[PDB]
Amino acid sequence: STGSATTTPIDSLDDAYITPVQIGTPAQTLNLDFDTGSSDLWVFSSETTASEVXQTIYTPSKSTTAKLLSGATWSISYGDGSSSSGDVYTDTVSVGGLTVTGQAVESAKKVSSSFTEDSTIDGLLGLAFSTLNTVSPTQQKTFFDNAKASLDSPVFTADLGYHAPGTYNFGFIDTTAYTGSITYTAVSTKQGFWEWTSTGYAVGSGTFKSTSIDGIADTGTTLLYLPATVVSAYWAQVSGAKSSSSVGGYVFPCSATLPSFTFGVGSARIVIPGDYIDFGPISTGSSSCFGGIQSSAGIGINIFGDVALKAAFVVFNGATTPTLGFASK
Amino acid sequence: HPFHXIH
Repeated sequence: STGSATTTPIDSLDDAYITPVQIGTPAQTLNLDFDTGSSDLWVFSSETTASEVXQTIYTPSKSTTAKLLSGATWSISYGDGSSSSGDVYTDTVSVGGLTVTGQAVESAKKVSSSFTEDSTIDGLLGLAFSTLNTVSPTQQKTFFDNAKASLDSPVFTADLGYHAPGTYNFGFIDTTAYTGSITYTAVSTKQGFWEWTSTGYAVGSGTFKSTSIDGIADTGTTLLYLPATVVSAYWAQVSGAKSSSSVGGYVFPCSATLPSFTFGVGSARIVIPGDYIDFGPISTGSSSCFGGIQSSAGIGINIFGDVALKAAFVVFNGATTPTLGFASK
Repeated sequence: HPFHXIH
């Protein structure tokens, strides 16, 4: 079996991408944020505190299949400070035709203020390694851990687009979606993340510097968070650039042609086009823009978010000994 | 309007 779905930016800043999922019998279609930096399938539901609800809600009582994982509960916190918890049901879930039975669907009783204000995101689909699932007392396999045994190939692919639709493939590798070949690189699961190590970086037409950079592929993260020295090296080529404490990071004139960024993958090189990095005006009408690359020093973990991921065709190979593929497009 | 997903 295989599944294919379209993935859409929730705005003109690619702040995030939503992907329709069909939960329960009959189908209840929800827009979910596929988040590889985590491992939980949770959704706004009839159980969610009303006043916290502004989103398409999941009603398990309208599902014939939906069961109640008795005595089970989940709570989770994210980098941005957001959070949510509630209880768990087992129900049928289908993503781009791919149908999985008995997939644990976490029902939100409560959701932090951030989500509630997020109208376009009905919930998230965790695609990290199961060990990071928050359900208690027994953890629940992700959508991907559950589909593996029925997939043609234990791989899923994220082909995110720059200010345009992209795609999530499950079980197969579309050789038409990318160019050249795919270079695979080790993945450490010690943290339960898709954690690999980049062989280095370059700024524009400058020299590639071999320097180890341990980070994670997190589609559920908007920007590119790298060590400080690296980041600064980049903006140092950008004249109007400067670090802004009030805005919270590196800004630069919206009229500056930004240099491309290159991160090594094995002996391979993925080039992030300058344009991608020019994230967007700090506010509508401003002539000051916000950079897509920022220091990871605050998060305490290097993260290749959508600014990097969307510049390549990525392969999350869920075989016994996982690997992360990377190819240009 | 950056997004930042477990801790």
